[PDB]
Amino acid sequence: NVYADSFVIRGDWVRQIAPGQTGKIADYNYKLPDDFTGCVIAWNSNNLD
Amino acid sequence: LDPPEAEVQIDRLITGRLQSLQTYVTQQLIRAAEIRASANLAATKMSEC
Amino acid sequence: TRFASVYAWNRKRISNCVADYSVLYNSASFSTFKCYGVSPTKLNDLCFT
Repeated sequence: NVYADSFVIRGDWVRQIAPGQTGKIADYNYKLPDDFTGCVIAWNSNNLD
Repeated sequence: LDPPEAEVQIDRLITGRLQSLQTYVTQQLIRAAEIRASANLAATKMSEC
Repeated sequence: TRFASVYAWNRKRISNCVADYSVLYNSASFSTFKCYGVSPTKLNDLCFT
């Protein structure tokens, strides 16, 4: 299977969308496992919203 | 430490402790062979002397 | 009120007390909260010299 998870974040949390991380997003909003397989893709969308 | 960090430290201890135990067992097998040879000689002397 | 310059940093000794670190960890204000050798959520279960 392939699962595509999607959400809005601030630029300073971009680093938290990764396995093995801690912080307000990594711990309370969106967490990846240490044994994570997949790709994290992100972009600046300030010219849209 | 939390698991992603704790496992790294544990891995080092497992490697070292497993190596130490393997060294012990190898030495006991070699020493056991020497004892076996002595016991065989003792058994021969019992029968012939 | 005032923090020292980096060339002449200050040092405060903490002793004879109860150290509750959850007030800082959960405190939402920081950009960085990075622990080395210890985990930020296990600090209250530790004792220090």
